[PDB]
Amino acid sequence: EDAELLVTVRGGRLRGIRLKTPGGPVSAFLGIPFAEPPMGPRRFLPPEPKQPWSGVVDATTFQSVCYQYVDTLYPGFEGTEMWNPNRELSEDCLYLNVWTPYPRPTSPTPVLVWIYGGGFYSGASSLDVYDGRFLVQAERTVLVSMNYRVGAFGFLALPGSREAPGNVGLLDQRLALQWVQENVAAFGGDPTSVTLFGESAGAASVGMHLLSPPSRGLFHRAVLQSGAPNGPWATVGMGEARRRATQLAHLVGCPNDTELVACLRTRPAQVLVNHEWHVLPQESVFRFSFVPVVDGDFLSDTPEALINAGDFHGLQVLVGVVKDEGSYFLVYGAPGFSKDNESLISRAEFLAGVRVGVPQVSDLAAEAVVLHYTDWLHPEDPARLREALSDVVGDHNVVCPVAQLAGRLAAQGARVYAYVFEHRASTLSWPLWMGVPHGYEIEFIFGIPLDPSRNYTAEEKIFAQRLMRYWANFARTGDPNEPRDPKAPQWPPYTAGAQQYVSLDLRPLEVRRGLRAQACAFWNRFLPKLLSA
Amino acid sequence: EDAELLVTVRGGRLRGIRLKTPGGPVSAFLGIPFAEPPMGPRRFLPPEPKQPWSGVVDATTFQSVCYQYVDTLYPGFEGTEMWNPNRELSEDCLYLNVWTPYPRPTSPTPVLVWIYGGGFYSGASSLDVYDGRFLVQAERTVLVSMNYRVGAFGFLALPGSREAPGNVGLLDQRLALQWVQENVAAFGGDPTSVTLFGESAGAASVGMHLLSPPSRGLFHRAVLQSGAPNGPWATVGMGEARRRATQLAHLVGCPPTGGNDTELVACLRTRPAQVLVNHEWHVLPQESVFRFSFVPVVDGDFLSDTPEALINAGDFHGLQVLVGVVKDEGSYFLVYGAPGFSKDNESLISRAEFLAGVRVGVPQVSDLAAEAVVLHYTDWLHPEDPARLREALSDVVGDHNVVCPVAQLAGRLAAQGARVYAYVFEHRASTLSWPLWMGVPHGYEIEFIFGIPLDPSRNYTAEEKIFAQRLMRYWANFARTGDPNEPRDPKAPQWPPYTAGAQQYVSLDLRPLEVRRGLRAQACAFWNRFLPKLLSA
Ligand SMILES: *[C@@H]1O[C@H](CO[C@@H]2O[C@@H](C)[C@@H](O)[C@@H](O)[C@@H]2O)[C@@H](O[C@@H]2O[C@H](CO)[C@@H](O)[C@H](O)[C@H]2NC(C)=O)[C@H](O)[C@H]1NC(C)=O
Ligand SMILES: *[C@@H]1O[C@H](CO[C@@H]2O[C@@H](C)[C@@H](O)[C@@H](O)[C@@H]2O)[C@@H](O[C@@H]2O[C@H](CO)[C@@H](O)[C@H](O)[C@H]2NC(C)=O)[C@H](O)[C@H]1NC(C)=O
Ligand SMILES: *[C@@H]1O[C@H](CO)[C@@H](O)[C@H](O)[C@H]1NC(C)=O
Repeated sequence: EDAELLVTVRGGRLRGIRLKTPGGPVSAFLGIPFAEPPMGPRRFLPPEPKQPWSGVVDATTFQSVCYQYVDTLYPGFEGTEMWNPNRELSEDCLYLNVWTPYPRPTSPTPVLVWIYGGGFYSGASSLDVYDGRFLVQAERTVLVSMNYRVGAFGFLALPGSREAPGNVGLLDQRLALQWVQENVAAFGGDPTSVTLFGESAGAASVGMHLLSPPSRGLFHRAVLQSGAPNGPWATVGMGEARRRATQLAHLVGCPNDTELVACLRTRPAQVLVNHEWHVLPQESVFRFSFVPVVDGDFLSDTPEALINAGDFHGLQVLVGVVKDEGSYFLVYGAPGFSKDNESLISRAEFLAGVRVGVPQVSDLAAEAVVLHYTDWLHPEDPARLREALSDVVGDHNVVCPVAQLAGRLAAQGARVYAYVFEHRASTLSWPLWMGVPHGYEIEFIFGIPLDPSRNYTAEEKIFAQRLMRYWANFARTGDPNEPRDPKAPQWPPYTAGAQQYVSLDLRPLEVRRGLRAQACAFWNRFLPKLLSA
Repeated sequence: EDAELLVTVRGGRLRGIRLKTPGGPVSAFLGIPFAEPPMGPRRFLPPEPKQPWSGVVDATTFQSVCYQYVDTLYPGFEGTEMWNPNRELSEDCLYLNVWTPYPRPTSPTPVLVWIYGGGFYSGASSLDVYDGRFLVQAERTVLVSMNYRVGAFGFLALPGSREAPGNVGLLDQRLALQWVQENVAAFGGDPTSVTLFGESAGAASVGMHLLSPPSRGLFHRAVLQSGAPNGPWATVGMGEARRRATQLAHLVGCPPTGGNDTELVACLRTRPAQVLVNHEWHVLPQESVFRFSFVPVVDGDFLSDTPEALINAGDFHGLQVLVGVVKDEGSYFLVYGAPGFSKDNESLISRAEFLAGVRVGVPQVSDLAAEAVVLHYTDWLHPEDPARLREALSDVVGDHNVVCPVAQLAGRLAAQGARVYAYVFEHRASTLSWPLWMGVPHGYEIEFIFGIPLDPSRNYTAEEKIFAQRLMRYWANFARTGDPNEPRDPKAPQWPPYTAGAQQYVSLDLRPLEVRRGLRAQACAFWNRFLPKLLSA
C-alpha cells in the first residue's frame, strides 16, 4: 500500500492516485467533498460545510459537473467541445481537487488555487485543459481547483430573502478557500502563501474575492487572466436580479418569495437550465441572466466603486489579455459570422453587430461606439469591419475593464504586472482570422504542451515552461521575473502613468506602453458620463 | 482725356485711373458708389440703390472703410496691422471696385468677385493684400470687390421690424452683385460668367448666396477659402439676435429695455457710430472672434432655414465649387483669448490650460460636450505633453470652426450634384511675422491668390513668385472653365474632384500637386456626425 496517497483532512480520510507526467509522478486527490450536496431544500442556499465522514473517501477520479447548458453550436468540433462538461451533470457537484508533488512536500509549499471561467453559466474543474499535473511537477507548487455552482443554481437571487440570497456560487468558491486554509497543510501546502488565479468569469471571481473582506484574508496574491470584476457582464443590480429570478419562475410554471423559491425547488435541474437563456429578450454570453449580484453583502458596493475607494498597498497582482479577445465571441450572436468562412461583413451587419456586443445602451451610446470604431476613409471595407467589431466586443467586455482595474489598483498601492498573450497555438482548431482567441493562453499556463500525446512543437514546450515559471515565480515572490537573472529582459510593473506591459510569445519579452489606451479612454472615461446625463 | 479710363454705367459716367503693374498696365475704377449712403435715417436699413448722377464721378481711389472695431492686440505689428482699416472709418462706405485689363477686353471676359472676411465685425476691400491688379494683369479677368457693412451696422437685427430687419450687410453684397450683372459688361466682363470668391466670413458669405435663391441668379461659380456658412460662428437664431440687439441698445442707454422697435432703433440711430463700436464687443459675457455678437441671422427671409438644413435639402447639379483650408487654421485664433498663448513665446500650455482653452474655443456647449472634445483630442499615452497640448488646442479650434464645416459642405455638395475641387494650402510665407509655431495661419493664402508677391517692393522669394503665379492660374482656370486644371496640359499633375467617398484633395505649396484623401476625416466625423446628436439628447 502507498502511504503517500493516504491523507487525513478535518472531515476524515482520503485515498488519492499517482499520476504520470513526462517529468515524473505527481500525487492527485480528485473529487474531495467540501460542501454538503446543495440539492432538494439546499438549492439556492449558501453552501454548508461537508459533515465529517467515516471510512475512506475515494479521491481517485473527477466528480460531477455542476448543472449547466451544454454548447451545441458546432457539435463534435474540438474548439467548442474542449469547454464542455466531461463528466455527468449533477447538483451534487461541490468537490475540489488537489495536486501535489510526489512524494508530498515535507516543508511548506506555495499554493495555487484555480477558478474556472464560463461566463457564470458554465465551466468545470475537470476539463482536460485545467490538468494540474504539469504545473505541480515542473514548479513544485501545490495546486487546488474547485467546482462552483453556475447559472441559476449559483446566482439566482431574490435579494433580501433567506431562501435565495444570491452569490452562492461565489460562496462555494469561498468555502473552498476556507477548506484550503484548514487542510492544505496536510498535503504540504503553505496556507499563508495562497495565490488565486482564474480566467474570464474566473478572473472576475478572483477580483470579487479581492473586494470582499471575508474572502480577502483567505489568500495572498491574485492573477486575473482576461477578466475583471468591473466588466459590464459580471454583475447585476438588486432590482434587475429580482426581475430575472421572477421571470425564470414564470417560464417554468411557478407563481411571496418563499412560495416562489419553494416552487423552483420542485423543478428538475434540466428544466431550469432550459429556460436560463430566455429570461432576457436580448440575452447572450455577454449578458447572461444569473451573475453575481451587488446587494451590500458579498459586495458592499459596485466593483467600480470598491476599486476606486480601495487601499491596495500590500497586494501584488498579475493581469493580462490575449491578442484578440473579441474574435471568439463573435460566432455566438453577431450576424454574418461563422468559423467556417472569413466572416467578411457588410456595414449594415457591423451596425447590428454593435448592438449585440454592447447590449442595452441608448442609440446615442451605440452611435458613439460606431463613431470611434469606424475608419471614415474606409467606412465599408468588410475585412476592416470584421476586425473592428472584434475590437468593439473585445475592448468593451475584457480589455478595457482589465485596463481600468490595472490602472486603479496600481495608483492605489498594488504592485501590478500586465501582459498581452500573443502566441497562436499550433494546434488551434478555430480559423486563422480569429487570431489568438479568448481562453487559449490557459493550455500554456497549465503546461499542456508537455503532454506528448498532444501535438505541440518543441518551441511551444519551451514556451509553456517559461510561462509556468513566470506564474510560479509570481506565486512564490509576487514577482514574475526570474528572481535573479541578469541578462534575460525584465518584466516591469504596470503603472497608471507609464502603462508598461510585456508581450508573451515565442520571442523574448518585449516591453510596450498602453493597453489600447485610446480605445479604453473611450470605454472607461467618456461612455459612462454619457449613460448618465 | 484717355478713352480707356471712361466708362458709362446705368448710374452715369465714371473716370478711372491707369495702374502700373510689374507685368503691365491695368485699368482700375476704385470707389464706385453702388448704394445711397446708409447714414442717419438709413442706418440699419437695407441698401437703397445709388441714384443716377450727371457729370463724371472720379473712381480713382479706394473709398472709406465701414465703421468697425480696430484690433489693438499687437500695435505696430505687421501681422495684425495688415488687416486693420487703411482708409478713414465712415458709415458712408458702400462703394465697389473694378479692375480690368488694358486695353479693355474686346470679347466678354470672366469676372471674379471678391468678398472679404473679418468675422462680420471687420474688413475692407481696400486692404493692400486684396489688390486686384496682379490677378487682372496675369490672367486677363475682370476683378470686382465691394465694401459691405459689418458689426452692428451690418448685422444688428430686431427680426420682424422694418427699421432693423437684419442681414443688411449681406444685402449690401447682393446689391453689389446686382450692380455687376447690370454694368460689368461696360468694362468688358461677362455677366454670365461670374465667380464669387471669399475667405473666412467672406467664404461664409459666398455660401449664403448659394443658399439664397435671389442671390443665386447673380453668379455662376463659387470659391470658399477657409470658411463656410454652416460654421458655428457664421449665423445666429432670431431670438438670440434680438437679445443681442436689445443688450447693445441697453448698453448705450436705449431706450431711457426693448419696447417699441421703431422707438428703440430711432434712439440707436442718434448714437455716434463710434459709441456703438465701443460697446459692440461687450454684448456677450465671454465674447471672442469665434463668437461675435452681430452676424447673419436665420429669419426665413435671406436664409429660409439654417445653412446646414439648406445644404442637405439642396439640389446642386450644374454647380462647380472650389473649397479649401490652410494647414493650421486654429493657431492664429489662440492668441485672441486662450490662456497661455502669445505670439512672443512658444505658448506651451498645461493640461489645465488645455481644458480651459477648450471651453473658450468651443463656447456654449454642455459639460458633456466639452468632455467629449477633451477625450477625442487627448493622446492618452502622453496626456500632459505641453507641445502636443498646444497642437491639440489649435486643432480643436480649427477643426470646429473651419475645417469640418468646409468638409461637411464639400461632401454634401458633391453628393448632391456639384463638382467640387478641394485644397489644403501648406506653404508658410517667407515674409510671415507670426511665430514659427503657428505654422500656416488663417488667411495667409490670400496674398498668394492675389499675386501680391509679384509686387517688387515686398520681399518675397523668386520661388514664391512662381508659386503665386501657379495659384492665380488655378483660380482663374476655375473661373473660366469650372475646372482648375490646365486645359490641354497632360504631363502636369492633375487635380481630381472631391467626392463624398474618395474625399480627394490636393496640397498647395512649392512642390507639385500631391493628391491626398480625407479632410481630417476622423476628427470631422466627430464634429459633423456625432457631436450634434449629443447636443440634442
Ligand atoms: C459566412 O457564414 C455565415 C453563417 O452561415 C452559416 O455558415 C456558412 C458556412 C454556411 O454553411 C451557411 O449555410 C450557414 O447558414 C453567413 O451568415 C448567414 O447568412 C445566411 C444567408 O441566407 C443567413 O440565412 C444566416 O442567418 C446567416 N447566419 C449568421 C450567423 O449571420 C455568412 O453570410 C457567410 N459569409 C459569406 C457567405 O460571405
Ligand atoms: C507666454 O506668454 C503669455 C502671455 O503673456 C504676455 O506675453 C509674454 C510673451 C510676456 O511678455 C508676458 O510678460 C506677458 O504678460 C503668458 O501668459 C500670461 O502670464 C501672465 C503672468 O504669468 C498672466 O498675468 C497673464 O494673464 C497670462 N496671459 C494669458 C493670455 O494667459 C504665458 O505664461 C507665457 N508662457 C511662458 C512664459 O512660458
Ligand atoms: C412705435 O411708435 C410709433 C411712433 O408713434 C408708432 O407710429 C408705431 O405704430 C409704433 N410701433 C408699433 C409696432 O406699434
